[PDB]
Amino acid sequence: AQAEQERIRMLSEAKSQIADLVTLTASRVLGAELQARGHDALIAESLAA
Amino acid sequence: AQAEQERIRMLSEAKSQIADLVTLTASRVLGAELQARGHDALIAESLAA
Amino acid sequence: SGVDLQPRQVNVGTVIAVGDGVARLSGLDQVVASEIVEFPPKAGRNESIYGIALNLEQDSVAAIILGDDETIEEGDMVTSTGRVISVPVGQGLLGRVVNPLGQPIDGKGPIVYEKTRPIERIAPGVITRKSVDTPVQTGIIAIDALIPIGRGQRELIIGDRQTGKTAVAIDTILNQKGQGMVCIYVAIGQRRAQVAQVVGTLERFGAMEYTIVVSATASESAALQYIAPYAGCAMGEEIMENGVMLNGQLVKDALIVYDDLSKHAVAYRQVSLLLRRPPGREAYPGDVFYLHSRLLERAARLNEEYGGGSLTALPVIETQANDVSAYIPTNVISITDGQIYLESDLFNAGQRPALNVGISVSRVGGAAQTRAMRAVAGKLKGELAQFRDLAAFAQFASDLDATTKAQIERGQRLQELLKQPQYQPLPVEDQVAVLYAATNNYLDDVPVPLITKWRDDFLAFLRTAHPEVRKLIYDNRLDRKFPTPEVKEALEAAIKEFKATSNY
Amino acid sequence: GQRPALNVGISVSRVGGAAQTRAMRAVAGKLKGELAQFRDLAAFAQFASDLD
Amino acid sequence: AVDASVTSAIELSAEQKERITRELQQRYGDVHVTYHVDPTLIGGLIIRVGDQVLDNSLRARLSAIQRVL
Amino acid sequence: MPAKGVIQEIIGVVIRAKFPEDEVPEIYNAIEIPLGNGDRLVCEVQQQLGNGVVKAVAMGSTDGLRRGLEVIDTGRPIAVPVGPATLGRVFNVLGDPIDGMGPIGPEVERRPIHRDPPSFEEQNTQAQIFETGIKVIDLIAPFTRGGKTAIFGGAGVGKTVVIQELIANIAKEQSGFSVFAGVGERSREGNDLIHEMKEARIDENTTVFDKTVMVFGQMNEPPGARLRVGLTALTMAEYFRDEGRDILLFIDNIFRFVQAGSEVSSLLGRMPSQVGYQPTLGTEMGELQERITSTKRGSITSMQAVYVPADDYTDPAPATVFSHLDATISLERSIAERAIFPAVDPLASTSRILDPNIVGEEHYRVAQEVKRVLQRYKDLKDIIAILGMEELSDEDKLTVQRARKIELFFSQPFTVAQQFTGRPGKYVPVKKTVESFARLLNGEGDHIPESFFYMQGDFDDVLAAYEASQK
Amino acid sequence: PAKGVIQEIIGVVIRAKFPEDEVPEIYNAIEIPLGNGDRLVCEVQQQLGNGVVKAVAMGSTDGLRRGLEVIDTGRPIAVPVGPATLGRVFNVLGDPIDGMGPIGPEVERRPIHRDPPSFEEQNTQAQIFETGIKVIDLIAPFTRGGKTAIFGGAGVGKTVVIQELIANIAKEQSGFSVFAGVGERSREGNDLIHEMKEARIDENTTVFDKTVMVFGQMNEPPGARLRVGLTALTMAEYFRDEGRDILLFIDNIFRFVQAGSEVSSLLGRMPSQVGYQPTLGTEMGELQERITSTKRGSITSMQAVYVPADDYTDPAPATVFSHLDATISLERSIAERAIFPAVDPLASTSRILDPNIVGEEHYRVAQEVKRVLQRYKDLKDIIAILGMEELSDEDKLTVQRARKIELFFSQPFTVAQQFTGRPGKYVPVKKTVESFARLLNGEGDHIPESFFYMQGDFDDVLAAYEASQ
Ligand SMILES: Nc1ncnc2c1ncn2[C@@H]1O[C@H](COP(=O)(O)OP(=O)(O)OP(=O)(O)O)[C@@H](O)[C@H]1O
Ligand SMILES: Nc1ncnc2c1ncn2[C@@H]1O[C@H](COP(=O)(O)OP(=O)(O)O)[C@@H](O)[C@H]1O
Ligand SMILES: Nc1ncnc2c1ncn2[C@@H]1O[C@H](COP(=O)(O)OP(=O)(O)O)[C@@H](O)[C@H]1O
Ligand SMILES: [Mg+2]
Ligand SMILES: [Mg+2]
Ligand SMILES: [Mg+2]
Repeated sequence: AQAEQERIRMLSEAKSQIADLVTLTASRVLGAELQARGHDALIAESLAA
Repeated sequence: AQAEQERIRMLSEAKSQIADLVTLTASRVLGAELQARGHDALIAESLAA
Repeated sequence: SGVDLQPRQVNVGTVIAVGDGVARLSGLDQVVASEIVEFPPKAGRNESIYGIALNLEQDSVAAIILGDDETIEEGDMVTSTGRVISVPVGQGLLGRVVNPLGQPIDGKGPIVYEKTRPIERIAPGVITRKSVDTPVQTGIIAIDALIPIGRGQRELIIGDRQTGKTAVAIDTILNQKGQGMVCIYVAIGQRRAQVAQVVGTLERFGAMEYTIVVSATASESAALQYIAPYAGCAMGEEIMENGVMLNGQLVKDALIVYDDLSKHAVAYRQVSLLLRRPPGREAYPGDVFYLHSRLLERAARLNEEYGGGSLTALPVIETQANDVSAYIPTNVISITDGQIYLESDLFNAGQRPALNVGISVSRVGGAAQTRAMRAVAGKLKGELAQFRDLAAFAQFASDLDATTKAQIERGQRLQELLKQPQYQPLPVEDQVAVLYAATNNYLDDVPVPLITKWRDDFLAFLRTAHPEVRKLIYDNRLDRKFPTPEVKEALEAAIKEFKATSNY
Repeated sequence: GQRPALNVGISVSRVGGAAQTRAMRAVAGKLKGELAQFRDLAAFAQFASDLD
Repeated sequence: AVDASVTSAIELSAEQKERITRELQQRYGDVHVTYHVDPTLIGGLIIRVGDQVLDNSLRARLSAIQRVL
Repeated sequence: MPAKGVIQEIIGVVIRAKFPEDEVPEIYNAIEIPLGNGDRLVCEVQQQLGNGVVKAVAMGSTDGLRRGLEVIDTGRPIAVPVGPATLGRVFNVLGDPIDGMGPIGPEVERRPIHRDPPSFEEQNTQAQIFETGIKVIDLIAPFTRGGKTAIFGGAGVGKTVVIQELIANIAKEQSGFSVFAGVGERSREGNDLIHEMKEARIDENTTVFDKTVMVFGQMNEPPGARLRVGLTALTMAEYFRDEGRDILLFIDNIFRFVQAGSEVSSLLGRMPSQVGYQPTLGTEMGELQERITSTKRGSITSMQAVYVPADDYTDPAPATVFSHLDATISLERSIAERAIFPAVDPLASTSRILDPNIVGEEHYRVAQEVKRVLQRYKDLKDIIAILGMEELSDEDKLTVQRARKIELFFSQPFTVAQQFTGRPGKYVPVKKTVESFARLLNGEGDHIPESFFYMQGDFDDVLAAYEASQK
Repeated sequence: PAKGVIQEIIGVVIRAKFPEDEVPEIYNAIEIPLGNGDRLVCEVQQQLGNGVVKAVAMGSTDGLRRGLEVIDTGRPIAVPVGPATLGRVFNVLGDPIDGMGPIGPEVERRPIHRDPPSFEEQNTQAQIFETGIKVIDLIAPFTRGGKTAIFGGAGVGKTVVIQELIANIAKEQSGFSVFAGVGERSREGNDLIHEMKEARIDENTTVFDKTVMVFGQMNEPPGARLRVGLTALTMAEYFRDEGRDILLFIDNIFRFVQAGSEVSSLLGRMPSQVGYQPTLGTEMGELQERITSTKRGSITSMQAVYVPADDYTDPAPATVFSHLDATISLERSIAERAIFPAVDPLASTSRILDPNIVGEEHYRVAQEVKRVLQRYKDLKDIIAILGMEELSDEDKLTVQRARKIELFFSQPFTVAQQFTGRPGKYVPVKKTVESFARLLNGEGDHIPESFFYMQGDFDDVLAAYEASQ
């Protein structure tokens, strides 16, 4: 039963590391997009506050 | 051995790691534009590994 | 990604002085007196370290840091999130070891939950509560017979550094297997290896099917140890108010064990002294009695209007050289509805549970006992009191008379009856059967240095020859006149048969 | 009257035992042993020749 | 006023600087504003007026680690 | 609203608030902090620090407060309701009803917490015995009318049960009302087990609860609330005193009042005194106790429970109250464990009113002789521990038998003890108990064994039990 | 980098001002050039304001003025870790002090301030660790990979027990050992421990050849004593993390606590209890939680704890008590009675003293010995004034057995041949259990008490009694 619990823990760790390894899948893409798609003057208008 | 399969599945970028990250970046950074004024080269070079 | 244009004007301040887990936050106006300050991630740091804005001085906010303060530097920005400290509560906390912030630390995965309860709240009230009636069967015959604990009772376990306080608490937690009670074990200041050993003990006997562990180890910050018992108390409040499914029934009864409120008071004293608050006795802050009482008045027994649930508190206090007259021991003794005194002198003298029945008190009393235990425990308590009285003439005065020698010897047999091995709880039917055997002169022939063995073998007899007697006793343990002729027979008969077949 | 009131029972020397003249240690091992015997027999020095 | 600051990720020229300071007519007209280059914001804007911060940065929109993390 | 200030500092349960310099609140004034829920937090001023800044004790959580919050001064100290509207209700330190009943209306009189005690010339020196329903309390340490009486014991000896039993007895068998001050009241002892135990019918449709007032300064309250709850109950009882009625006041614990004072003084930054206690311990205790006096108009007569840790009577909490007592009832755990649940030790239980000129010559003679025979038995029980009673005795058998019979006869079943035992309660008049002990003292009880004296009323009940057994 | 200026010098606490954008971190290390080419490596503890930090000297700081420049290293105190640290003697800063050359730059440097192992890493596996000492192996058995401590006063044998443990177990380790001499007095340490560790040979390699030694001795200022334990723990954690078993001996943890107390007094913190730091519990947790054995590797810790005066209620030993798997208490009364392994059996406990872990007979024998000694302790007041004659026959037998047990716990040590003129004696745990079972059974009742003093197992007592005959 403890081995089954440890297997479930390893599955949860893999699920968490899927997002942890998705740090490079999102951060670099967002940086490149902000360098290219955002370009300059992409500050919108903070009229609400 | 079970975690090896999950790692191999997560190793694919566009299958389950790059598409979701690209969609989230499109939804958050701008008004739901996957490319907008760029991000074409970063679609396949997001992981850069 | 779910952002609503992000227009929130969060109030911010700057760290002007960070010391020993305490940071001065400079201008952080409109902050509530116990908010969570965020410390947003910065260069070289990808995580947020939360703090508790305790000291709201003029033009200064002194906040204790719930984590490592080494990464917090002077000039760092802090944002005053409007939320007070809250922890996840519900069904998903069962079987999980979490830190006082609710984050899981056993590595088994994220906590599944939908409700967050604040760790700080007012006690259930005045018209909310009800008289304590349902017993908490600890499985220890001495406690369950002489210092009973009921559902909704604050029973202190006070003792020396190594006397069995954690053992008593763990045995009590283990005994609530099919009793329909959710146990919570808050580890305050304990070493992480000891908490791991406690969790392993609970897993060995299957107690983690219904147990939540909220541990703040010694290496963690004093801020985490300070909110360590209030978290977990929130979980017990949610269990006693909303209920939780367990073995197919909606359990609304909780048993919370603060394994060190002495260490909790030490952590709060460290917090107060680092905040430069005025000291009191033994350098403790003035509001250290207000602290524990605020924690311990939340253990209630609600009436049927408010759910009928209950939260049972088992504070644990470690005294130095059996000095129960210190500040924190006197505070917790005054707050609690009963005390369990454990002595190292009794522990070394063979009395393994180390119950000091003479000074241990249960203010609930017979209301926290089954009617069978009430019937079979009054004579036991009276005889033990007589033995404690005239035990002075027992070491070297040997002549005495027939009456004094008989009372001394009966007290010795009853004291030997109360000795229990660790991790071997006794069911209430077994306890009342053994106490009926002892109190009705059925043990007057078997010598003293076999009594415990006798008890064990008798229970084995009742577990093999006559299980129906145990079932009969357990079925009618609640009637006012417990020793009915149906139950008095087949129990006296069982005792006589066992005494006949077994030479003792 | 024991003016050099050395409490031989509790006075110790953690080092310096090796830093002793071999003559002194050779003639003082027996002295220390017999002083220990005398201290052991101090409690028994209350009997009217019951131990001889 | 003295604590008012505007912080983006990209470096600013005078035109967008004065355009940003024009927007702050909501608080005190032409408020005393300091700018910081801070290239780690990954786009967006941070506006600190007095003791209040509007964090419109895309890093804040991504909330650092993704909610899935 | 005389003045409105702002909160400057929030340190635990201590609030520093800045007020206009010409409208600073007074020393014991009450200041209300309005919260965003329709309720308010009432703090009590304690000091005036410099120019318009006041330090106040919170009397509340202060977990919802921020700096700069509006604070409305009330101009006067905490005002609590007085009158028949408070009768049959449960209050807190602020006078707000904490029971399920509706809030007290604005037509009732509200009196300030802090009031000067009666003057020297108003003291009624005429000592009068207050009839309690307890045999041992009547005989050994009689209850003085208009005086202050204390109960001392460890934990679980029976102080709270005794207090609520006097409430029930003096409300049922007498017309005297009662006011209860749960200082540091445990939420199990106060929220239950006293409300339910005061649902005992008086005559047909009125319970003891309906004729009593309760003010619970609970344990989870901040130290200021537990400090001023006693004065709140005193203010509530002083209305009934001023009406000419002889009012009864039960302070359920004294050492918790001392602890609350010590915590309040430590939190305020005052210099510690003695073993870390407050410098104003004697003054605070005097301010509480001196309002409980017998005046020409009425009389507040009080019983105050005191818990001595272990056997230490030299701690500041029992030492500061000894000067204010007219009688002490010393509860013992040894007597309690001997199933004598009213575990009063007849020895070491004194009273100033136990004088032949006050309680009568017969009462004094009976009490003194009972104490003498019990003192003799205190040595004779040791003597007979090894040398059996039948072996040798020069009138020692008779005096041992009489002493055992009277120490069992001191035990009395309580009305509020039906939950613990099931035996119905008994009330004995002060005349009947002294008459019964006089009858039992010289013969007339030597033939009845020491089993019919266990839980009885007067000697007539013991007899009726004996000839009921011999049928 | 980030050059600042010294503002104040109070004791070993140096308050230095830095530029606003270059303030050192909380546990960052800052060097004062001090002249002559040798620096003083202070360690920051607090940040006070606009670039103002407070640091602990880690050195003499007795001849440096205000206004001196301070160079921020930008990183905490880094000490070398690896096989290069085996057979070497180090400082608080990781600088070798022996005659050997300096540690090369290729050796990995690790910060001395690391997070303790998490909850998932903890290893609860426990088994008997035989030491050869009767009272230790019977009453408070050692745990392999578990934390044990030897409390004691001043003149009791703490260092002698540590030396005997090293002489008994460090020749067979299957791993490495680390010795942290925190306030060790430098005579009974490197002058003696290092000399005896180079004399013990393990398969043509000395014990010292597989031992790291880090010495924050008593002569050092409070900062060196305050961080030397963490330095030694950082050096031991490398061998633990790579799977090697570690035998960790830290001598006088109380010296660590006292150094922390002196620093806190100089740091302006408000004291708690008897002049101790407010952060005593957190400091104890920071040092002690890094000592725990994990799943990757095991550390078998054996700490010594000094007790001020003889007060076991002092905050420092009291904080140590809850961090242990086995506790040994040394009493001055037993030591003055010449029972030099002066372990109090009633005040010494162990976690693995369980019939499932150590054995049914071992548990029964230990519990009966403790029960007999507790009965003796209860009857001490009777014996003191009335004498032995008033007791009952069973009580007389119990007291005689207890006196024989008290004398029998004394054992001659290999490192204690100078004090007692007897050869060192090693007694296995099985022989200890059998001998005490025979003593409790009734054998040896005819033997006088003096034949149980400084012996091995029961066979040695029998042989001595037959020789006397
Ligand atoms: N009934 C018992 N029978 C046998 N051994 C017991 C019993 N109760 C406790 N022990 C012993 O107590 C130890 C367990 O720790 P214990 O429960 O005494 O801790 P504690 O009193 O809470 O204090 P701390 O955690 O500070 O050491 C073990 O050595 C165990 O053998
Ligand atoms: N008159 C009585 N009859 C039976 N039991 C009593 C009586 N008085 C006290 N007790 C016992 O004492 C307990 C209540 O004690 P309590 O008065 O609350 O303690 P304290 O004196 O510390 O306030 C009850 O559980 C009950 O068992
Ligand atoms: N096993 C032993 N045999 C003989 N003498 C001992 C033993 N242990 C300690 N001693 C005595 O104790 C002294 C050493 O005490 P030590 O352990 O150095 O004190 P500390 O506790 O300060 O380290 C020695 O002088 C020695 O006489
Ligand atoms: Mg414990
Ligand atoms: Mg009470
Ligand atoms: Mg030493």
